[PDB]
Order: sequence, then C-alpha cells, then structure tokens
Amino acid sequence: TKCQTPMGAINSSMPFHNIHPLTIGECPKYVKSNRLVLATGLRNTP
Amino acid sequence: DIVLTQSPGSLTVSLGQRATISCRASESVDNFGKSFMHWYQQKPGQSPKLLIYRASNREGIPARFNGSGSGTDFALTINPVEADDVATYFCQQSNEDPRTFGGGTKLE
Amino acid sequence: PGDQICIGYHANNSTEQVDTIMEKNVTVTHAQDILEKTHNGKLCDLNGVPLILRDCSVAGWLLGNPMCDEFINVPEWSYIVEKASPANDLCYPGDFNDYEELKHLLSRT
Amino acid sequence: GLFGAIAGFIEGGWQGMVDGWYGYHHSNEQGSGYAADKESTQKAIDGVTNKVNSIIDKMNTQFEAVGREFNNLERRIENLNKQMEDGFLDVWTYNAELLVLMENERTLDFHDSNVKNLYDKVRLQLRDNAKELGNGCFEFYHKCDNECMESVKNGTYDYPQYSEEARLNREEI
Amino acid sequence: GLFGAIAGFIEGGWQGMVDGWYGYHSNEQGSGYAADKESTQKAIDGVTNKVNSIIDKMNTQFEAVGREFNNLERRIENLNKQMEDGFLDVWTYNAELLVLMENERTLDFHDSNVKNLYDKVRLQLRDNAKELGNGCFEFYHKCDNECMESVKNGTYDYPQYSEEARLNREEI
Amino acid sequence: GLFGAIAGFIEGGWQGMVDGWYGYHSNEQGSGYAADKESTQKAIDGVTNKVNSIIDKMNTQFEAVGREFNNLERRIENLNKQMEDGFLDVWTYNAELLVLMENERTLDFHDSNVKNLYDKVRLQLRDNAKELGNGCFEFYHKCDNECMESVKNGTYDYPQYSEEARLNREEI
Ligand SMILES: *[C@@H]1O[C@H](CO)[C@@H](O[C@@H]2O[C@H](CO)[C@@H](O[C@@H]3O[C@H](CO)[C@@H](O)[C@H](O)[C@@H]3O)[C@H](O)[C@H]2NC(C)=O)[C@H](O)[C@H]1NC(C)=O
Repeated sequence: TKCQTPMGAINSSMPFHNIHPLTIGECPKYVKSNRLVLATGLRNTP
Repeated sequence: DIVLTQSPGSLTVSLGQRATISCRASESVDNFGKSFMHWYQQKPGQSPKLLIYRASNREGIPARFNGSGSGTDFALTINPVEADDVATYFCQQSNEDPRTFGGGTKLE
Repeated sequence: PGDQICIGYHANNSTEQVDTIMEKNVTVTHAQDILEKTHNGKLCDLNGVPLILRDCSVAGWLLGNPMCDEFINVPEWSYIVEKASPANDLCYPGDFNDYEELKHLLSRT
Repeated sequence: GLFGAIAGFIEGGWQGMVDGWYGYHHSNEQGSGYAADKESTQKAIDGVTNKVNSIIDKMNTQFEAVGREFNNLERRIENLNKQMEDGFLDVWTYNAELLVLMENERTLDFHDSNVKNLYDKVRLQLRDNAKELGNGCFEFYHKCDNECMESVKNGTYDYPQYSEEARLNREEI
Repeated sequence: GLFGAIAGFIEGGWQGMVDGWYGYHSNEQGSGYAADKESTQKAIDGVTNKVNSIIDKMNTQFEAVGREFNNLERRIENLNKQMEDGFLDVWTYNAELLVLMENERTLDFHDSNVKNLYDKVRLQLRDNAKELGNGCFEFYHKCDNECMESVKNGTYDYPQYSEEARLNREEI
Repeated sequence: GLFGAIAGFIEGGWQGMVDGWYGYHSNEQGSGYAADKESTQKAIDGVTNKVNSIIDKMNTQFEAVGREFNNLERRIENLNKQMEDGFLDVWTYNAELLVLMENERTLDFHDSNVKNLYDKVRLQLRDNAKELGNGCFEFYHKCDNECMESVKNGTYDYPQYSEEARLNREEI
C-alpha cells in the first residue's frame, strides 16, 4: 500500500478519509465526518 | 522477461583486495525511485544467502559488501576481500515477474 | 400557433443528495464524494518496504528477550508495528529509563 | 433559487436536453428539437471544475496526525498532545464541511444565474420581435427558420431584418 | 441590495403587512394587505435551517481545560496557554465571520425572494397589466377579489382577460 | 458574471469614463461620459469597509514564539513545532480563502451595482425609451442636457414626456 493506518491500508484518490487519524505514507487528510459530498451538478427535478 | 547478465563469469582476486562484480538488466529494474535488485551469495556446498536488498542496503552482513548501482546496471563490490568469500554471487531482480536471476559469478 | 424557443436546464434519474446551510438532502444531478471510508483491514508493506513485533515489545526486541529470537537481525523497515500490551517485554522485571524517548528515536529510524 | 430561473419562472428541467446543462428548445415549421448552448455550458463546466480543483488544492497544507508515545508520568503532555491533535482535526473537519456546504449553495445559485443570463441573452436580442410567454419561452412575431433559430442561439440575431415583418404581425394583434 | 428589490425599485416596506415578510391590492371591492404564505414559509424554513446549521456546525468546538504547572514548567505552561488562546482565537474568528457572512447572504436572500415574487406576478400578467415600476402593476382590466386571489396563488387565467385587456390598451 | 451586466449584456467597459466605476449620453447638444456619483460612492464605501473588515478580523491571529529545548525534550520540541506550524497553516488557509471568497463576491458586487444602475434608468424611462439591449436606451422623445441630468439623478418626469413619446412610438 501507499497509505497505512492501524486498522488497515488505504487505496483511495479521495482527498479525505475517516478511517483513523494516525497514518503513514501518502494519505488522504483525516476528518471526523461520516459524509463529505460536494454538489457539482444542479438541483434535480422529480 | 527481464534478462539479467552478470559480468565477469569468473573472477580471481588477490586476498585483501577489491572484487567488483557487475550486473546488467535488459530493461530497467528501477521504478518508485528505488532499484529492485538483489544480491545473493552461495558459499560452495550450501544454499544461497541474502546479501543486499533493493540494490544498496545490507541485510548480519559485513560492511565489506558494497551494493551500488541504478537502473539498468549495478555492482556488488567486495572490498576488502577475505578468505571466506569464495562463493558464487547472484543478482536477481523483483521489479517484474517472472523473477529472474543472473548467470552468477564465481569468486576465487 | 407560433414558432418558439425555450430556455431550460438538465435533469436526470439521479438520486444523489447533497447538503447546504439552508437545506438538507437536496437531490442533485451530479455530485462528487470526497470522503474515503474503506480500508483493507490489513497491515501492509509500504512502497516495497514493516517490522512486525508480534508479541514482542521494543524493549524486548532491543535488549534481546530470548522469546524474541525472530528479530535477532531484522532488515530495513518502513514503519514499526507493536501491540498494545505485548507479552514479551522485560522478562526479568525492572525499568527502561527514558523508554518513551527511545521509542521516539526509533520512529525517526 | 437566488436568481428566480431554475425551479422559478422556468418551472422544470428537460430530460430531453442531454448534451449540456443549459440550452434551447425550438419549435418551427421545419420541426422541433433540443440543443445545448455550448458556450454557457462550457463556461459553467470550467467554473465548477476550477472550483472543485481549488477546494482540493486549498487543503494540501492540512494537519497530519503523528503517533507519539508517553509514560505514566507524562500524562499532562500526553493530554496536551491529544487536545492538540483533536484540536486541529476538529478545525479542519469544520473547514472541509463548511467549505463544501457554502460552495454547494453558491454552485446551485451559479447554475441559476447562468440560466437567467441565457434567457436574458435571447430576450435582449429578440426585443419586440417576439413575445415573452413567461415560462422561458419566447413566441416569435415572425417566421424563424432553422437558420434563424441558429442565429438566436449563437448571438447573431439580425433584429432589424425581421423588424418589419414582426411589427406588422404585432399590429393586426 | 444585491437584487435591487428591498430598498430598491420597491422603495420601502409596509408596516401594514403583518402576517408575513413578503406579500401583496386595490380594486372596487376595496383594498388591503396580504402575505404570500408560500414564499414566506420558504424563507422561514431557509433562515431557520440556516440558524440551526450554524449552531450545529459549532458542536465540535474547542473546550478549554484547567491545567496546572510549577516554576520549572514555565515552557509547557506557556505552550499550553498559547494552545488554548490559539484555539479560542480561531473559533472566535469562525463564529464572528460566519455570522457576518451569513447575515449578508440573509439580507440578499430576502431581497431575492421579493424580486422573485414580483417576477412571479409580472410573468403572469404580461401585457394584461402595466408595470408602474414601484412594485405595482396597474391592470388593463377588471380584477375582482377572486381575480386578485388568482394572481396571488399563481392561477391567473391570462387569456380570460386577454381580450378586455387588449381593448383597454388600444384606446390608450 | 453572476448578474449578467459586466462583460454581459453590457459587453465592455469604457476607458472614457474616468471619474468613477459606474456611470452614463448622446443628444443634440453633444455627447460625453459621466459617473454616477451615488452608486460609485456606495461601492467605494462597501469595498473599503470590506478591506478594513478583513484586516480587522485578523488582529487576533497566532504569533509564533521562540522556544528552546534540549536533547531529552525532543517530544515536546516536536509537539511545539507541530503546534506552531499547525496554527500557521490554519491562519494561512484563513487568509488565502477569505481573500479568494471575498474577491469573487466583490467582482459580482460590481456586476450587481451595474445591473441595478441599468434597472434604475430602465424603470424610470419605461415606454418613453427603447431598450437597445446593450446598456443603452434610445429615447422616444427629445432629451436635452437637463433631461439627461434628470435621468442621472433619479428625477425623470415620465408623464412630462409621456405624450410626445407615445406619439413617436405610434408613427413607428
Ligand atoms: C437524508 O435522508 C436519509 C434517508 O432517510 C437520512 O438518513 C436516515 O435517517 C433516519 C433518521 O431520521 C435513520 O433512521 C434510523 O435508523 C436506525 C437504524 O438502526 C433506527 O435506530 C431508527 O429507525 C433511526 O431513526 C435512517 O437509518 C437513515 N437512513 C440512512 C440510509 O442513513 C438522513 O438523515 C437525511 N439527511 C438529512 C440531512 O436529513
């Protein structure tokens, strides 16, 4: 792996992760969120 | 296949001098910034032994062994040469299956 | 009866929802997840290079606890793995002075 | 939204337009069909893409937690160290969450604004040569063939060319 | 403001409308104020969610802890103080700025709701009424209380009044 | 931009207007540029307060302090370093982001001031002039310099020109 945490390794291109704060290697930035999703498109109609 | 060719085939060096064994890879064995070359020592009449991993760092191995090189060609340097160094030395690459070894170089 | 032109905007079968200050769960046509939530549940090698102490502690390793023979001559490591409360520490009881400062030095090695 | 277009005076989007975000639906004698305004769509794509890339860029100097060990008589600095780590983790989580919430809101209003501008782009060209139906549609006071439709779509409408036949059609009404 | 309505082309608010933020008439049956329930409720929901979101985003804020140190721990004492003040200053900035920024957006949000309400009526009336340019539309036809109610709930039947409107435009 | 005016329906700025940011004519007495003093001063006040508010919000920023440690204090040395870099990185983000965000709002603020200025004139002129659709209104009557000045200071007497305008519309 390229990024390791005490719970397991990370294979991701996400800029954020919520696996565990203590990591080593090229890693996403840890955050305490359950969810981080950006709107890119527009408001969808039903 | 990454054909590994060692040179010279047999090397006789005076005691207390410098043995210089070369390795040449058909294609590079060298990405992630590190070289994935390894040197092995087979003292006569027994299984091979690990000397150098990723081309430069020693595994309980005396400093007399200088792992050097990058890319397509490398070199195991034994200096000073001691008595218990009679062996055939092998370089093997791990950069890409199938794992391939050198012909091997016998030291006298 | 007459020719006409209309201005309008895209829509699709997306169910992806997104949050804002004034509104929650806003279905949107396109969204990008930027939070990674999965790992392989395993300790792994780091860029082709770890020293796993198993049931040994750093003290046990460095002082040479006889139950720690696996590590008599360990190769280069990427990172070091130690259990929370390893069994094989100081087999003969006592103390390791400035132990934490020694673990710190290790972590830079 | 902020600009009254998306889910506003234009009540609904078109499943039918698929080659872009904003565009036109025309209807003449030669037939009807959807078409995306390539220009305003590309502008929005560039804007949103730069936005996404800017958000990810601004976060490269974020805090990175480091393992540190302490003994039973170092409980104070252990706790200080923990508070420091959680401290920054909480700050940066706020920063990421808030940034996403704020720019999401601006993004939705950005699309709303691109649409309202597109509508105005057509309106300011057509003037009295067409009637504002008030739903995003303009009913023409003259004949608009496919080539005429294309001139409205690429901002080359020749208002005075149709001015007379438009004016005459307005006045029998 | 940003959208030209509040303190803009509509120069002033009405003390008289009290059942809402935004709203509307004057015909033969008489005049009176009325709030647009829909746009008002939308704004109330938006602002309320905004307030609740601001208070929500702050639950993981820094909390200072008492810690004691002796005369030979002045360095970590000071480090600890800088750390505490450090976070206190950050979170004070975050609260102050968030309030300033969302206040500005809130005022413009109301401005936008109003401008949208005006446009909602305008796009219905079209040539059936005249834009006085002050938030008022003068009708080209008779608009009884039920007609007033259709404009207010978005069910104006434009073509029903189209003819009597057109005739009244043309003697003008 | 957000409001469709700057680099929008008004495609380009005027090198010629130099006494302000936003402004205005062409009649028989001659043509010339003039800045709308009111909307310009409002924008100047807004931007100046904005700049001053940004610099103000940053006075309680982190200030790094020299601290020394020995070979057996490597842990708190590192803790201290992480703390300092920690705050330096936070405040650098805060300054960079604040500037990026308020820059974007500033450009759209100008766009909005312009679009409001155009609407200010439009709502005065009504059918007394024709929207050319490029920021210009072609008059349906004679507008001398004093008339030009009434449009510019919001005192246009619409009904005074109403009749001569209406007559000129109808031969068209
Ligand atoms: C967006 O909508 C989703 C889907 O409704 C929301 O997530 C849902 O939230 C409800 C609570 O309102 C969850 O119900 C909970 O389920 C647990 C399961 O153990 C149970 O104890 C109770 O039934 C409890 O109420 C529900 O599981 C959850 N669904 C999913 C898929 O996560 C979410 O809240 C909405 N987002 C916002 C901002 O409102």
